Amino acid sequence: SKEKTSALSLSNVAGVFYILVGGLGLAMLVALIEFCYKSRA
Amino acid sequence: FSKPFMSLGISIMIKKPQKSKPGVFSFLDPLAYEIWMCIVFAYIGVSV
Repeated sequence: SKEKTSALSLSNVAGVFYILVGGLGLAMLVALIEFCYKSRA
Repeated sequence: FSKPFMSLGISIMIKKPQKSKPGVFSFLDPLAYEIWMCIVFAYIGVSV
């Protein structure tokens, strides 16, 4: 019967920030390799 | 004993349920304050 009013901690949505930054560096990877190919062609 | 001059009974006393004080920052409650910062620092990060 003793249930609590608990806010979400950062651990609950923790991986969403991880796949945010992983999605950021992937776009950093693509923004490099799209300018390099047009500079070759 | 004499005649009953006052009628009474055993009842219950708890502390009164207090005034519902939300605070001036009650809408930020279901998410912890760490997450609201970690949104904003990541909000600037994605826009950068």
